[PDB]
Amino acid sequence: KIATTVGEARLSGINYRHPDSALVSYPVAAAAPLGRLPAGNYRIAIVGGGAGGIAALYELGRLAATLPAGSGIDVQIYEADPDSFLHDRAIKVRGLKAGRVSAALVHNGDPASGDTIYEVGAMRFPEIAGLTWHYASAAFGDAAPIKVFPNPGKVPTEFVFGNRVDRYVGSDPKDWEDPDSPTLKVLGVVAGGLVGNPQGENVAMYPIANVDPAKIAAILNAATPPADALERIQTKYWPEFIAQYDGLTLGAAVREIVTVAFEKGTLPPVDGVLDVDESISYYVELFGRFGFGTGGFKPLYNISLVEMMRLILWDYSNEYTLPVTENVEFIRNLFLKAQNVGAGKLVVQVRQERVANACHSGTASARAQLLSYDSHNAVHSEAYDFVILAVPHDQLTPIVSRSGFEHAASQNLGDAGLGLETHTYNQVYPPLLLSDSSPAANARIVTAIGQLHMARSSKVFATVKTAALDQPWVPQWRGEPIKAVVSDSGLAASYVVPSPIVAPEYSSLLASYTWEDDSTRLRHDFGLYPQNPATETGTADGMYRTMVNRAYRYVKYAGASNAQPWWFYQLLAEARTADRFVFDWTTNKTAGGFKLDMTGDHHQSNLCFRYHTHALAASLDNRFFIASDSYSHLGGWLEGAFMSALNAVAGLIVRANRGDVSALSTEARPLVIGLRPVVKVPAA
Amino acid sequence: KIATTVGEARLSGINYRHPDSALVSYPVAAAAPLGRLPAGNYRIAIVGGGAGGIAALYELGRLAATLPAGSGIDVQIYEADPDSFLHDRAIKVRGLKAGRVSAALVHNGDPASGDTIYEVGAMRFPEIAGLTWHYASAAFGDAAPIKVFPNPGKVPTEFVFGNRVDRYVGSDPKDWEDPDSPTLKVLGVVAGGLVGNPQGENVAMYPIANVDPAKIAAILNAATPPADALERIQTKYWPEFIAQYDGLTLGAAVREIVTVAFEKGTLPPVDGVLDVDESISYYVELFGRFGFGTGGFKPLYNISLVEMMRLILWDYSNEYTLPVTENVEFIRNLFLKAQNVGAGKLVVQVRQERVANACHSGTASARAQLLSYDSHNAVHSEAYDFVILAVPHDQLTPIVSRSGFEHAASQNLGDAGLGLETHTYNQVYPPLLLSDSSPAANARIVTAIGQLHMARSSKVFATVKTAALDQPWVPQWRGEPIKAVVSDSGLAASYVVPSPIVAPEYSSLLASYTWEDDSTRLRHDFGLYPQNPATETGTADGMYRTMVNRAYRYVKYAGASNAQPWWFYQLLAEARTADRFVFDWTTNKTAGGFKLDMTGDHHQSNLCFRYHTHALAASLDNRFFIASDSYSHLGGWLEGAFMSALNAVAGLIVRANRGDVSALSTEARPLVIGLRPVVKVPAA
Ligand SMILES: Cc1cc2nc3c(=O)[nH]c(=O)nc-3n(C[C@H](O)[C@H](O)[C@H](O)COP(=O)(O)OP(=O)(O)OC[C@H]3O[C@@H](n4cnc5c(N)ncnc54)[C@H](O)[C@@H]3O)c2cc1C
Ligand SMILES: Cc1cc2nc3c(=O)[nH]c(=O)nc-3n(C[C@H](O)[C@H](O)[C@H](O)COP(=O)(O)OP(=O)(O)OC[C@H]3O[C@@H](n4cnc5c(N)ncnc54)[C@H](O)[C@@H]3O)c2cc1C
Ligand code: MET
Ligand code: MET
Repeated sequence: KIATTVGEARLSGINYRHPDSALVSYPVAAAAPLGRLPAGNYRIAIVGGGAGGIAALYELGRLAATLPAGSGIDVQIYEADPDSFLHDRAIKVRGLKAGRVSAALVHNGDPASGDTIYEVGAMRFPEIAGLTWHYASAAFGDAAPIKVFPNPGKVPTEFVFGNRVDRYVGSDPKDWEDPDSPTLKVLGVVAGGLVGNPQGENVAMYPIANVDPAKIAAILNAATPPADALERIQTKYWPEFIAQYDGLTLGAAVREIVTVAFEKGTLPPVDGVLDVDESISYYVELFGRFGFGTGGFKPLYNISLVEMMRLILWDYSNEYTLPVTENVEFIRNLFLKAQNVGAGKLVVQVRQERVANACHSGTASARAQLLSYDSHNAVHSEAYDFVILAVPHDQLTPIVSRSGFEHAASQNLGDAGLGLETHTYNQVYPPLLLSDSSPAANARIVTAIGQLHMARSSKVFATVKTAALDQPWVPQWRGEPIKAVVSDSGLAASYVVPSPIVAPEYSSLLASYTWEDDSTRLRHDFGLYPQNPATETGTADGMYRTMVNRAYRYVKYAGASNAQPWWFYQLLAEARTADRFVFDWTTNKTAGGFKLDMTGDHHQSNLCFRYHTHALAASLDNRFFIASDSYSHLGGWLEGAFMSALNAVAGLIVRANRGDVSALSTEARPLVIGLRPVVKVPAA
Repeated sequence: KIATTVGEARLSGINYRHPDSALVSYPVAAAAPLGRLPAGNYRIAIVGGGAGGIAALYELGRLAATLPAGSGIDVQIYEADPDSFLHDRAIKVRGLKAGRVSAALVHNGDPASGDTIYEVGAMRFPEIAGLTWHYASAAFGDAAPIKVFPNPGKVPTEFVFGNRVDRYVGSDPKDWEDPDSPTLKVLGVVAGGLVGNPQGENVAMYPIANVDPAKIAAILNAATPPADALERIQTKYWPEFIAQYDGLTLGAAVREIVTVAFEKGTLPPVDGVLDVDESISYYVELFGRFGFGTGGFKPLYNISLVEMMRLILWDYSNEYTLPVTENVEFIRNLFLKAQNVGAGKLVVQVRQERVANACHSGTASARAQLLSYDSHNAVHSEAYDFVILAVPHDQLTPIVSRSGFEHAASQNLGDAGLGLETHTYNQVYPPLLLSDSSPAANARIVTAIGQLHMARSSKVFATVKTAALDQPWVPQWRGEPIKAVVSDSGLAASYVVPSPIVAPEYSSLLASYTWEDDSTRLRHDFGLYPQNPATETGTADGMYRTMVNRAYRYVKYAGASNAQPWWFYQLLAEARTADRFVFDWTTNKTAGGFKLDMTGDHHQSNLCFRYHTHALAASLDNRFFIASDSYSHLGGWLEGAFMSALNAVAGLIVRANRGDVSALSTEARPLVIGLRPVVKVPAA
């Protein structure tokens, strides 16, 4: 039941509604332009040219094409990253980034004839990521081919935790080297306890609406559900799940599930010899390293159960590639499509400038101010009708948090501590303006943004001949070499990905893709930050040798007399010397890879997700919207950035229409009215 | 009531027992040598010359002095840090480190006449840290003066969160600028809920033995508790607390407490406009930035409630300085005292070598093997009777996890991925040998160690004239300048500490002391890792300007209508150009600052804490002990390192006596027998 084209994936997920936005299918809302604007010549800024900002630009283009003769939209897009595709009309990165969609091209002097691509950020896309595939269809067409991402379990995989080794494909014991594996048994216990059954008895530990999550996922994905059922999920049942479980970590939930299974006898004592608590702990940690289909979630054990449950409902692990050589092409293509679809009514200019501050000021028609610095640190100020702040939360904080929380007669804004020039604004209000009369409302949005959790992440890459997989010491599953390795060696998750520039001579050896503490533990060895090599011609050889050295472990396989050094050490050492690489998102200006919510974080992230509803408060007249995966319930997915972009543009339309929701299309209106408003007073 | 000398502190905490070791006061155990050894000439290694390793050395010296004529102990102490005090027998660090006890001396060319000291690691010591003050008396005498550490609230303090500003000293509202402050109300709610009352009614939300923690704290600190009370805590009531609450984060607990208080009306809606969950979240986040006496615990919100409760029971925030110019002096003095107390029966040699591997091997008497590399990267192998591994968990992992989990005929150990020379060992068993028959048992200890959580931390320092505090632009409160700033600016916690080289002309401006995500958010700006400057003659000016710039915020105060840039911006910018500094523990080889347990981590950390009980199994030939704050229930405190060292030496005594617990002193026996054993052996 594997999808083979963009269109097949698109249609698969077209219906799916996430539990915090259960009254709308975002793909359906995005099918037609989101609404209508009054006649005018608008001046809009988008800060950030990543997935969020470019999707927002695309939707603005669609709106622009609907405007009457004499009307139009001008967009200034600010993009600070010198490597952005926006500024481009051995390891090469220049022109190959669109924020956290980021490719590194490995070549030997001629970039048009490369060896492989490292996908440094986004790489694998859920089947039911309906908005993702909607935009992929706009970019590439429905007919374009897609492939199954080679996740652990999708290709032959070796798993190592402590003394346990497994070699497997999927979850059918017939496809496991050891069909009696305790790993496969604990997977069944934890999946049963978290997901349960779509039919029959409820067996999950943490019900939603008194039933297993699998049953709720089928309603959220229904090709037609009760409207009433969706409303009750939105307003009652998902909120009640949050109230109960937002304070429970994933790690705690796994331990509860394993404890009950152990007490029932479904899981036996480990070795026959560990005591009760040691056995439970062993299983918790074993599952921790194994995961849900994308490698161990041990490093993610501090996320709320609520956050994990979003991913469960979404069947997140069932993922595909894009029909591209480099994922940045998706975003580049959407940028071009935006301009095409505006039909001449959208004009776009790119600024290679870092925004330092946003505010509302003055008494002119355009009051939405941006203060920015160019690549030689010259200051620039511009006023706009509307602004979309399409940057993740730690990048947004300095822009929105340094102006205070209420009216100020005058402020000299900018990066004065850097020695840079400031600019005087008069009659100043915060950019994220939730009240004329509460500094606390203005402070709540800013403080929430600034305390969202950016998960840490890093990727270590090298280039290897694909034929290295045919060495006699590389294990096989039914004649196919092992191509994914999930391990407690410190590397966490490793992938031998065939080059997309093509059977390819080379593969991208994703030696280590780490999250959270797994990333922290490596970071001292990266050498140069955020990228080693920092130059096009260097190689991160010393760093990479420390990764090879982590793999230099004696591994015992069942039936063998003695342990020998792990074969995967030999595989890593087969990578060529040149083009060894690490990128540390943690030491990038993003301050990490992507948002993941901790216990208690729902209320912070959800405030951000609902922020665009400020447009309902007509007199407030707030001109700023936010658009990033940080302002979604899908941090770490293009789907989240795209949802947030859709929210931002929907809100912008309502604000341009002075609070009138009838300006949104029928299908888009629930983007605004299906959420609890962020402004209680005034109503609207 | 305030302790004024080492002896007064020592005596204050002499009886205190931690809840995971409730049967024993470690200082009482340590009052005499821990036990006796058979006659012999012992060859022992200590890996690591930090607080754990040196306290272990001291206790081995105490033991050595008791040996008869012709007997003795030889210790090889391995210390890889080139800046260790052990290898020394503008910003200078050479010779000023004892692991995470780490000083930076600021001077102008003559290091004998410095300006100030930056305490880069340990700096503030709880009054009831009884073992810390026990060793401080060994090093300095009881008469040595100590000072109250200038924590937020101990000195005039400014607190900033969102739109909220407070200026205060203490918890008496008479000395808050706003006695009606919401910050003081939430603090009182969160204290009632977590700590409760030492007398009368129980009001706390999370009881221990059905009573408030404050009541249990008193029992744990009592010279003579009631009969059976400590046993019941140890075996019943504290285990039951863990079973209930080890799956609950601190942040979740705070929100539960706040929710109940908001529903009761103790905490009002924040604005005329914040809804229920918004007001609740505001108070949770307000308290999160304020803290318990040492700055905001928001970054620590993912710790288990169990871990916070340990700190509550210990009154952890009531802290002092040591009687030194640099805290490294404490560890240096202890090292010299170890040699003195050995009475010529302890011989110590220091090796400037990095240990790469430990194992048991061969057939000779001394079977505990260490493989190391010197400063020329030449390999060394040495065999010992016993080894104490006195390094934190991420540094221990490569040493103990790469030899598998059962017998191997031979292994070529070492850092082969680095291209370094290996050494062949024959008849090899893992170093952390919990079982002769169960790889899973051996895997549980290794995998536990490798998955402990090392909290991230960083410190930004500069040098400022103390007289800067007397400028009209620095606020005064209750007769003194503000000297502590706790803020949501990104800096987290800031201190203006008078120089200890002396009123002093200079102060150490600890501009930012961050934990966890607060540290992550800054890390991209550090420039050089782990230390900027990397040289003695440089200054981290560019880095520091990014911190000054985070302080360039317009702050509205009650006392002035026109908000201005935060005064603290001016103070930070008053620091001199030279000697600006950051140290990032996260990018140090420790991979962070210190252990803090997440939900579920009790089972891992407590396994480590109990590991030395392997000595009870006489048939098990395990020569290795561990000694670090990572293997304690006080990660982030010298007390934890010292407790773990006491455990290690107690276990070593029992192992050297082939399982005979009677070889421990009466007072030290419970260090082994008061814990659940990690190996099953017969009763009594
Ligand atoms: C390691 C990693 C793995 C991932 N895995 C997947 C995956 O497999 N599948 C998936 O769907 N998603 C994945 N993601 C998530 C995906 O990459 C993001 O959700 C998405 O790219 C974020 O888009 P955004 O617009 O929110 O932010 P960003 O991509 O961060 O874009 C923001 C843009 O704003 C610019 N900018 C920032 N601050 C300023 C400023 N002050 N002035 C001007 N310009 C500024 C930046 O330079 C950047 O181009 C992954 C990401 C990472 C890092
Ligand atoms: C930012 C920070 C703040 C802190 N605040 C306080 C505080 O105010 N009060 C308090 O009581 N405590 C505090 N602590 C905690 C205190 O510093 C530690 O508990 C204690 O110093 C840890 O001692 P240790 O022996 O466990 O480990 P370490 O200090 O880490 O010492 C281990 C030693 O082993 C060496 N080593 C490591 N690996 C090898 C190897 N392979 N071969 C050879 N040598 C090796 C290291 O170089 C090091 O010298 C703080 C620590 C930090 C970092
Ligand atoms: C949020 S899940 C982790 C990040 C990313 N979506 C991945 O699959 O790697
Ligand atoms: C564990 S609490 C945090 C580290 C250290 N004890 C401090 O007081 O800063």
